[PDB]
Amino acid sequence: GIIPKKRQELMKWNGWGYNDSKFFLNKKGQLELTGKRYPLSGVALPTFKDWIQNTFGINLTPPSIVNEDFLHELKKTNISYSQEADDRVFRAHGHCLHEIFLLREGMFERIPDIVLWPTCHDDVVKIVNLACKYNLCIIPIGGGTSVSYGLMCPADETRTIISLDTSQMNRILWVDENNLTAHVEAGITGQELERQLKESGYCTGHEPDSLEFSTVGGWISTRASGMKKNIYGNIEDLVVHMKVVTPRGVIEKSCQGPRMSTGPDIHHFIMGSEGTLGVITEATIKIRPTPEYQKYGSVAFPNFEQGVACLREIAKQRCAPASIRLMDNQQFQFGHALKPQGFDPNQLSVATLLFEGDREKVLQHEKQVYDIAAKFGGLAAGEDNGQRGYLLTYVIAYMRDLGLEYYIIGESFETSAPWDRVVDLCRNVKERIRRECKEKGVQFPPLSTCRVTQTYDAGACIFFYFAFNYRGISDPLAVFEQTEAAAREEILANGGSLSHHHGVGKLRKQWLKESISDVGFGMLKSVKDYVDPTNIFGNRNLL
Amino acid sequence: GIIPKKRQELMKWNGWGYNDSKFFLNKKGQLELTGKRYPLSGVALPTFKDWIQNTFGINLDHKTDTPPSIVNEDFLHELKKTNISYSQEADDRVFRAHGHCLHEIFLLREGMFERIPDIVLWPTCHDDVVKIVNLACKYNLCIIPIGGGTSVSYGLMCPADETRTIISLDTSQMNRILWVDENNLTAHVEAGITGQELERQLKESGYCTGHEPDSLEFSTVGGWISTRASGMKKNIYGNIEDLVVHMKVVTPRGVIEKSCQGPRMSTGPDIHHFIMGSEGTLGVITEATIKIRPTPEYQKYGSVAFPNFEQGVACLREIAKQRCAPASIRLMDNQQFQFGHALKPQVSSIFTSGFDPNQLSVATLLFEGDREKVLQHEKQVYDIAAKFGGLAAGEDNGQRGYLLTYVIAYMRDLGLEYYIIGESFETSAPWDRVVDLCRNVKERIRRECKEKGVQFPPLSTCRVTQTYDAGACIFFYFAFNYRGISDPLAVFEQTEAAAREEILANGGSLSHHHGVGKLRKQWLKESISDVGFGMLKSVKDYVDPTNIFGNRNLL
Ligand SMILES: Cc1cc2nc3c(=O)[nH]c(=O)nc-3n(C[C@H](O)[C@H](O)[C@H](O)COP(=O)(O)OP(=O)(O)OC[C@H]3O[C@@H](n4cnc5c(N)ncnc54)[C@H](O)[C@@H]3O)c2cc1C
Ligand SMILES: Cc1cc2nc3c(=O)[nH]c(=O)nc-3n(C[C@H](O)[C@H](O)[C@H](O)COP(=O)(O)OP(=O)(O)OC[C@H]3O[C@@H](n4cnc5c(N)ncnc54)[C@H](O)[C@@H]3O)c2cc1C
Ligand SMILES: [Cl-]
Ligand SMILES: [Cl-]
Repeated sequence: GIIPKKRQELMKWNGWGYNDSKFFLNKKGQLELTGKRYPLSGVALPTFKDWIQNTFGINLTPPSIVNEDFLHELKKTNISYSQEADDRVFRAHGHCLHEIFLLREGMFERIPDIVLWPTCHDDVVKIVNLACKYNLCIIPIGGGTSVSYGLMCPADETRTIISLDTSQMNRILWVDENNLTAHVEAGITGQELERQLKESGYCTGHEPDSLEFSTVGGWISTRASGMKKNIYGNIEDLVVHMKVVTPRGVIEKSCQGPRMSTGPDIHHFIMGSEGTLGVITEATIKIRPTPEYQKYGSVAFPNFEQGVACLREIAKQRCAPASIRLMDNQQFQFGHALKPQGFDPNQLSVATLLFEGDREKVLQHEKQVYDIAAKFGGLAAGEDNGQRGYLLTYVIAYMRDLGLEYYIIGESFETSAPWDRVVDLCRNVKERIRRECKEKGVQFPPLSTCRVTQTYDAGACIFFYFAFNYRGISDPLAVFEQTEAAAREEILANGGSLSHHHGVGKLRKQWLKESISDVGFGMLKSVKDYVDPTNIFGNRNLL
Repeated sequence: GIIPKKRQELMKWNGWGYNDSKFFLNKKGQLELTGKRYPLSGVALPTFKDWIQNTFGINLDHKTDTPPSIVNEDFLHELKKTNISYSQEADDRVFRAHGHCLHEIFLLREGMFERIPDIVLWPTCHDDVVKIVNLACKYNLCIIPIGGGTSVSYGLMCPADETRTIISLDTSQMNRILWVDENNLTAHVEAGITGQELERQLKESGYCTGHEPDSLEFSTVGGWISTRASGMKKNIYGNIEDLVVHMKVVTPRGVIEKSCQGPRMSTGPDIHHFIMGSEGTLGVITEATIKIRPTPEYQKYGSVAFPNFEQGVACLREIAKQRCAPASIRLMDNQQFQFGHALKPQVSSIFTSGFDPNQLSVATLLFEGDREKVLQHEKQVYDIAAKFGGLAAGEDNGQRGYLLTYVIAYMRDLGLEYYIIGESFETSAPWDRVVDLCRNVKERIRRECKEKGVQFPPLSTCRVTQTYDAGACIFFYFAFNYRGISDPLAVFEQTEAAAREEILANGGSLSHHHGVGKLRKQWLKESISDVGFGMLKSVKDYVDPTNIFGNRNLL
């Protein structure tokens, strides 16, 4: 649960997650996740092979450049550090498909020169002051799970780049049971956070799909969103307090009030700042008693549009359960192919549901939901089919490394949009992808899929998967990366946002000024130029 | 509900609200509000005089030019070409030279302002605002935007040593609903529309915002966004920062707006939060998209009495812990309970003055939404309450407390005719500090007054007015009879500063909703750290580099 210093002992240098977990074919020729870590671990998936085959038409380093008298002064603090190639390479990237290619195939252009491992707030203060004194460049890293190029080192950064690794700065500092808050160190992962809260009878309920590795500091930095936000809030509702070390000095409010009116909220200057302003070291987060009961469910709809209209109605009545998701037909069948052991089934769409709270309330709420669904032609599809798409939630990123071994490339991307744009966006965006792949010479129709993943009063988060069999293609990355950018253009033309939770990093920089206005961009820059005049925090995300 | 241009035709020039609405003594010597505007209007309040006498020690017998307009003639020339409506009349300028602080109100009654705006403009749309801002760059002018003029933090006071021509940029003619989107449940509005007129207009469509601050008859969308306003039913509808989905802001550097109308994004720090709470320092909010909701099918009032205030707080804490706070829940201390009881129709005899009626606190409750849910919910709340000693005090006591809300501000003016000065002030605090903060702040107040030579013990009262997961908003009221005190405004001002210091030392914030204005400037840096303060200043220096927006709030 604590990320160890040498990450490659536990985690894959060249892909997602733990060394001991990959898809392989078992002794019966069926796909299976190796290892003992998950629910799905060791569970044969008899129809997954057949699904992959039908869907995709397949069968089956630079030296360290670091100052000698900086290094000297660092030796004084006994802060742990490393200049080893694997250590720097492990931290030179996140989890974009571009990045995960290179790794396996070539080498990166720039990697950190030196990794540092602070264990507390004061360590981070010292590091930041050394960086000021000796003109060095810092890139913070927590889980390393960025999907937005947020950790890529600018290839023209000629300063020494410090990788400031927050993974040893990872304690629950205090739990305040009267105020239901917990003060934690920013390097704690979501797993280690919940596991510890759970022993006192509390949780945070913040469940991004990367919680095994993503950290509190990361969440704040990227404006992270979790599967159960309908109950617990997204990151900007969970955080009541934070402490940030910048070159200019330390940021922190003096009181733990729940809500204030003392000028523009400075917390909001830091959430989303994507590593560009300083290091978030500590944060206070709301907690909640561990829910009494959990119930899964699912609903089948005659088509995707009926499903969307139902999710709209559920949001309009303000009775979304802990989680509700609507998959289109493709993503359904994906799902249904992964089972252990009326309607037209080619347009048929499926919502999955998660209820949690008092057992009394769950089954009451559940009934209100299926009654609403029934007005749209919804029909209960059973708890097991619901319980699946959610026990399957944390495997999906192991699947990418399995596609790559068979010449399949895919990646996800997401947006949020007002309710009245959701249907046209899904359609036009899934169709632009298909159009671009054919025009770029992809030989097989891509996987082009969407789901509705979060509901809000004023609209929805939409999630896309895109993948294709690249064989016979000259330059597969370029095609892919051109098709993704075209999908983004389709997204923005259909009134969707630049991003709902992934952030901007360096992947989506080119669209920011248009998204937030020129003066908006100027405002961000003006904070940057004040907090960090000498651009110590030089990952160049956002701006 | 639209503010017409010459406000003093309708509103008091020297205090709260409407001309037609003030307290007076009726033909049988009972206090009574004039006019026909409120539910209490024209209703004799037979025990209100007694309560005032018991509480303040007065009889209720003993009662109690402008700077020239300096404006560049060329500016004026270009201003006429735009056909934007304007005034240099002294009463338009003085009306817009203040908000509703005691201190301001007092000068109004007793003297003249040091500095008042030099010209009042009334833009009717966004492009008018762009024009004005451009004219202020060109002619080196200062702009102070005003909506309702209901600020209570000095937010509208013109700094005395501002030497540039000051435009009072009044937004009240900028008041249309531009579209109501029933698909997305949003409404796009001009920022000068009042709470009253917004809700009246949405209601005709079957919708509401449910944003209900006590100043809603006058306060504006732009105002709310500027001050980070909180309304009475936030538990259901959210505070301003939850309600606003979109905004357009004209600043000297250009116009801020996002390019989409999505519910939630991750595109860097959220610039909407750079403008929320900006108190007129950065530019003009011209238009906003706000969430709306179907008009609630059903409302119910209720009330609960508790053995004491502590028990009341523990119950609110539990209700918040179970996440079942209704539309509105407010807990009043014994003094406020007694106050409310004195606002009732039965006429007492002049020869008369298991719960103790002098420690007992009362929670007022509002539930709204679907009949079925309301009712279920109401049960759940009383079931909880009953474990803290709570007894139902009846639907009429709840209804009264909430009907009373919009008249309390007319009592301040009544107080002032009889030598009583009073002012409210608020904070937010974690749960575990609430009971102590209330006990200590009230006791600081009573000690400062006595030390300052106040004769009769002051009214010092609180209520817990909002619940959150992490804490509560606490609202205080403070008043005393100043009669026979030398410099009464000084004694008052210093006692309020002392109370603020007690608040901060008991783990409370600088403000929950009133904001910082010019009144709390000295505490801000400590509140947000120096670097925090520094970031604010850098956005100010970038968006308004010549300080056109010169009201000098916050920084
Ligand atoms: C398989 C997978 C599933 C995912 N699921 C979700 C999801 O459900 N919801 C969601 O929101 N995201 C999701 N993400 C994206 C990602 O996990 C989040 O953006 C997460 O917040 C990043 O946290 P991290 O600790 O891994 O940060 P990192 O990847 O280490 O860094 C993220 C950015 O923040 C900066 N940073 C990191 N720590 C600090 C610090 N303490 N101080 C200052 N800056 C810092 C870095 O410089 C970088 O720019 C997913 C990603 C993957 C690969
Ligand atoms: C009796 C009474 C009850 C109150 N109750 C509450 C309450 O329940 N909740 C609460 O939060 N507040 C309350 N207040 C405080 C006040 O009404 C709120 O702060 C409200 O938001 C102010 O709105 P307004 O339109 O009157 O703004 P104004 O007083 O006109 O201006 C407020 C500030 O915003 C700036 N400003 C105004 N319009 C714009 C604009 N369009 N663009 C940029 N800047 C602008 C002004 O320069 C000023 O600094 C109350 C006040 C009184 C007197
Ligand atoms: Cl994700
Ligand atoms: Cl108020």
